[PDB]
Amino acid sequence: VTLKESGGGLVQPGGSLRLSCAASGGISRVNVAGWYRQAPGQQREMVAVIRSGGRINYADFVKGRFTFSRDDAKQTIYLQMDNLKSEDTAVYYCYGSLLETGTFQYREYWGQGTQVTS
Amino acid sequence: VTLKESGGGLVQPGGSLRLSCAASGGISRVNVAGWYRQAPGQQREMVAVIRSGGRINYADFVKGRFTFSRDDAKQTIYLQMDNLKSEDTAVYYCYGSLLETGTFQYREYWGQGTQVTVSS
Amino acid sequence: VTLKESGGGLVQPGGSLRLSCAASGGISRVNVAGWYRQAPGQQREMVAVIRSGGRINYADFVKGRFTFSRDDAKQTIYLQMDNLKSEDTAVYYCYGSLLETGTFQYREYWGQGTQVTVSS
Amino acid sequence: XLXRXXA
Amino acid sequence: XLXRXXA
Amino acid sequence: XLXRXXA
Repeated sequence: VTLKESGGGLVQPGGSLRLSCAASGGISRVNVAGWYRQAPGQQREMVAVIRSGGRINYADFVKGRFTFSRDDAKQTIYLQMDNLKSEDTAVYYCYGSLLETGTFQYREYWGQGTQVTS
Repeated sequence: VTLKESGGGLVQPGGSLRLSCAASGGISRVNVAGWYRQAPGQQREMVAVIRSGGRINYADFVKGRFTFSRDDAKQTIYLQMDNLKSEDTAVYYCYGSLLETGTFQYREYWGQGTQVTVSS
Repeated sequence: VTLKESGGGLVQPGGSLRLSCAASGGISRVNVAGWYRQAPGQQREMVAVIRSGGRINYADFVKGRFTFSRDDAKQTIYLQMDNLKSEDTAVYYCYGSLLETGTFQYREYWGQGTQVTVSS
Repeated sequence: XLXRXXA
Repeated sequence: XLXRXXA
Repeated sequence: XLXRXXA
């Protein structure tokens, strides 16, 4: 299983980007999927993840700003990131804890990162 | 973007070797660059990476003996390796997590590896 | 160094095929050698490699059906491919990470590919 | 089955 | 400005 | 020496 991130780019405050993270490969089930932030010289930290509850849980820094959503036939996720600001910009990484078809061991995956700039 | 390595070789313990890695192709920004290694049979592991921060992290096993440096204009990174031990014998692999010029998706690159043998 | 592939072809589900790859030119040490495949529309994936420890590593999909072996003197590697399924249809590529007896840098080499079709 | 983020 | 590893 | 895949 492999993750390609898409979207991301360059805008100024009150701007919008929309992140695709698309998973190839077989998947029976999703323990967690989501995005993390990493600001230069700081701890990476959690932003938006769906647990298998269905209980989406946002970081404080998220208001109604960012909007998680999914497309299960196409094995893709999305975060609509409205009203972007400079004080939030960072590297943004897709995140998967997933169960492939023929196994019962979950496995963590990270996307290569996505530059979000302002 | 390609990554080319030079250096490595055979030295007796206590001795010194330099590694270099040159990125051909356009680079708007750098997230992490540096070095991993793999001894035959073992698993790949981090040696020394610089992060977007600017921070340089060395493996527990480096103990001040290796020094990271880099030439932004020549797009080159260096690892000066001193007080080499036989247990540092491994293939060393240059590594980058980089934005090419226009793109906004970081991708990873690996150099093709360099042999470093420390014997007697 | 050049790589030349033989084998490949067309068989029915349940059937067998064999791939071989020969290297030409001088080789001091082999870091990795094996096979990769790429179905049309799809990403390329590891099939079976040996690393320098001697450990042979098979992708999840193999499930014991394909057998790697090697003949150092002929500088040839071999994949015996039994119990084939339609999902194994692809172009298979010989692969090597080799140290050219010259230097200490490793050079990656791909073969040109071999068609494996599994239908009806 | 419902929707693999949950049977 | 310092050196793209980062202004 | 055993055999280049490694001695």
